[PDB]
Amino acid sequence: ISPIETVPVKLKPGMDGPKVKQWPLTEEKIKALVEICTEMEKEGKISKIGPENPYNTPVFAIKKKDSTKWRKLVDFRELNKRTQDFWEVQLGIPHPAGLKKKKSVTVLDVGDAYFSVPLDEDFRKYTAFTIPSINNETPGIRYQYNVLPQGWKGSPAIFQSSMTKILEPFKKQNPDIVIYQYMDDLYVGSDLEIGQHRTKIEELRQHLLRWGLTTPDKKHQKEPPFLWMGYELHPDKWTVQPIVLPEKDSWTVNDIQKLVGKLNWASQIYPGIKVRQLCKLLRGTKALTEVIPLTEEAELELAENREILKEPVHGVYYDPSKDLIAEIQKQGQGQWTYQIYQEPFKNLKTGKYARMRGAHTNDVKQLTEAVQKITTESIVIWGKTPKFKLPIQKETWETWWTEYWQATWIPEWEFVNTPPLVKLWYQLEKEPIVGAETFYVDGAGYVTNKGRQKVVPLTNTQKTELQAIYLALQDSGLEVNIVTDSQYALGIIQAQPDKSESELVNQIIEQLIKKEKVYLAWVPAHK
Amino acid sequence: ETVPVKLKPGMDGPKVKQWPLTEEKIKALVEICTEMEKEGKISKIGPENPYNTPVFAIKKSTKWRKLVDFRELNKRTQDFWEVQLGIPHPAGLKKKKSVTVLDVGDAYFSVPLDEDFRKYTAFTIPSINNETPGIRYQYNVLPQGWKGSPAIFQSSMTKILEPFKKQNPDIVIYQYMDDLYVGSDLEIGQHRTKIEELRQHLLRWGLTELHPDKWTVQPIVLKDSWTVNDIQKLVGKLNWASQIYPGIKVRQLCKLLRGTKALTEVLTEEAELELAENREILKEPVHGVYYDPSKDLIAEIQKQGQGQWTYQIYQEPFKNLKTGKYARTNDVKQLTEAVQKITTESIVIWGKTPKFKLPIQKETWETWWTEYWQATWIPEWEFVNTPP
Ligand SMILES: N#Cc1ccc2c(Oc3ccccc3OCCn3ccc(=S)[nH]c3=O)cccc2c1
Repeated sequence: ISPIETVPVKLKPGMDGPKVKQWPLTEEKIKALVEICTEMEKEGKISKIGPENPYNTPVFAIKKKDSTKWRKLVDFRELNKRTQDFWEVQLGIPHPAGLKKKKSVTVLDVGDAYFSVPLDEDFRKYTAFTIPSINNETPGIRYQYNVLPQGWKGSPAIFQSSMTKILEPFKKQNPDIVIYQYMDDLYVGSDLEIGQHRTKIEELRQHLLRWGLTTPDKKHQKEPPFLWMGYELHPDKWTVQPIVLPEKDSWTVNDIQKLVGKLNWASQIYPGIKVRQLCKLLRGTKALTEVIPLTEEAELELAENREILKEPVHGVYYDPSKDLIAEIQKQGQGQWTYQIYQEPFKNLKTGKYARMRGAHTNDVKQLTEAVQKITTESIVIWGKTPKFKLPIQKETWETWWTEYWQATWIPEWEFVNTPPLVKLWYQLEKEPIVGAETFYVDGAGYVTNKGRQKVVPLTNTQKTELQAIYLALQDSGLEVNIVTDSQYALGIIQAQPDKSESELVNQIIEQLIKKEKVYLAWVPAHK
Repeated sequence: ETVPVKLKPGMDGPKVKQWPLTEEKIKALVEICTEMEKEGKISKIGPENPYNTPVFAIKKSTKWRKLVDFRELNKRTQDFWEVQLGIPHPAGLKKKKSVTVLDVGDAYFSVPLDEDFRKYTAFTIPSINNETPGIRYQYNVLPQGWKGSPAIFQSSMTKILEPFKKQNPDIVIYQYMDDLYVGSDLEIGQHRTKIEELRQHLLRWGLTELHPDKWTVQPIVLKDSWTVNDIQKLVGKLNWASQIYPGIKVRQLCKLLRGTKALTEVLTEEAELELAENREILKEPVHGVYYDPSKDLIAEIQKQGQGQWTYQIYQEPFKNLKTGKYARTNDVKQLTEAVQKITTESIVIWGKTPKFKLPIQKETWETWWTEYWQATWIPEWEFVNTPP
């Protein structure tokens, strides 16, 4: 408390301190509030202030959780708005996969920490609250916060900085002990045997006590397994908390949102979770009371998902010496399940790469994006890119890489043999074919060097051109050379979408999946 | 004595977020920053300072170095500085025979910095798996890579380079963001000797090879077989270049196509003078393009494949100021080296460093530019690409 230094805090430039009027309260509320405030003043958390200070933040009395007693909550929206923006506390929880196995791990939750770390003298004035007096006889009793208030914008950042400053000398003196910190709690882990570990944790508690932060007793400390942010941290395995899917017959939009969230959360350890059809249902904006029927495809998806969730799965903590290995599998169209395992059949983390909504791309391009996403998440969690294992053949990758127009790279990878195998369905040639029927199209007919012609009744109202490009394929034969008036059709065909999202692309692909040589060129519109 | 440094009126400082980095890079950054703090160049900051600026570690040599991405703070200050304190650009550097970049980034680690401006230069070293909050820092000495550093150190640089420039009037020296450009029309060996002399000069005063003449604009070329496909290709390219050059017309060649025909054929109507003459209309470089001092340079990189990359620097579209063809290893590496060469040529020709329309995708460049970067400056690249 006393040794903990004060961080300079000031209001935003050009803004005055909060000034709010307190509304009258009930007689039991005011008596409970004055009792609690007097107890705090005895403890020194708050100090009475004179009438010269015009800053006031309203107070509200709420029944304590499962308690008839009326705890005190002070609103801080105004002062939060009028405060210098502090550095945000890190919003990403540590992933249990990146943790390294240690012989003993203890959970130390610092008690009443925001009331232990003090506050700046200049800023103490604005954090003033008034406890009203009945019958309007007196203005009331005023108080101010000598210590970090709760609900304030800067409480997490200031407390985190103070905790780091306090813990630094202990980390310097003992380097083996690793101390994670998330929210208030301190998570301590050492490779020492339990006999020395209990002594070291007692030493840490004494250090925090001499710096004024209370810690739980030895008996009260939790014992494994630990439940933390939906993760069940066993000694040698980590699993997600038991996930039960709703059996509700009629699903509302909010129910679908919860189901998709639970399935996505379960995907991190459970392999083979598919949520794409449910997300397709969810894309239509609707009221939370709106009831959307379950398509047969979505019902199949939910059936296979609930079948997958029936089995239990576990993950394994990271061991630094061995190298990470990541494997991608294409479960279906637009779904790619990726697994990250140091050793075979011991998965650190499973996941899925959902296809971009409303995007049709070549499966090799989707594979490249999945590889990039794996690289990013691996960097964030472990700090090293994995050695990938991908379905695509090296020759197919080289062909698409050299022909494609962007810059695409993939880290070190090898070829694992498994169905399905991702390959370019049609390799358009970039040179013409002699002795083949030269072919002209227009948005739809076939105008030919042989002399055949045709006409399509264009709707009075470009698809007919795509129809013509399709109509070109079946009319010509095995060896075809076509030219196109518009660049759009050439771009669509050159992107080589094996996605087969639309019916016209479907028929084009079905036609040219067997044609041995099809060369398309673009000839400008002739004036 | 500290000089007053002020942000442009009504603008807040940097608040950008750090992109997560590899464990080896984090370790190298931590050790470098700890050593610098012990020397006194950087000092710790608490949570009262929201401002942030990314940190990346590059390797130039087995010693890691730190590149601090000061693009936003530069946007907010160098504009204020350029009018207040500027660096002129010698026009003779482009005509010099040999030009050398000698890094003088160690000067700015001595002279102090304004107390009020110290807070806007804050950087964090990230941690793996969110184990601990990053060790935040601030710069107490002049930053490296911030365009106000040469402006502040200009007086010292002039007083340190005056004797050498007086001794050698032919040498042209120009400074841009921790880089000194030394140009000499002398032969290459004499240039090496002069650069060694300048390095010894700087070292004794407590201060610690591209060829511009060879560069020239790229010619553009535009059918004895008269293959109908080649005639279609020529009419397409001529219709494309119609915007760039007003002279070229493809009407007669269009008549040569004459509609429906078979693809492979062996024919010239009114001869083919048009092909030759339009080749002439192209051989002469574009006319009517002049540098505009108050506009941004944007460079488009186009991937022609086969280890080839064509770039076009242009103030206004369809009026190129310079066209080239870089010829080269992964595609990300090729793009990195292409960007570096393009902007170094831009620096030696005109003052500015171009904005880039990179062909690569956003997250891939974000992930893989740091490994292959080897230059102190950082251009304002645009990840998104226009399909070429
Ligand atoms: N509730 C809660 C809770 C408890 C401990 C956590 C945690 O502990 C470590 C702390 C420091 C180093 C390694 C750690 O963990 C290694 C792996 N590990 C994990 C568990 C067990 S019982 N044993 C073991 O070795 C790190 C992060 C979050 C934590 C949350």
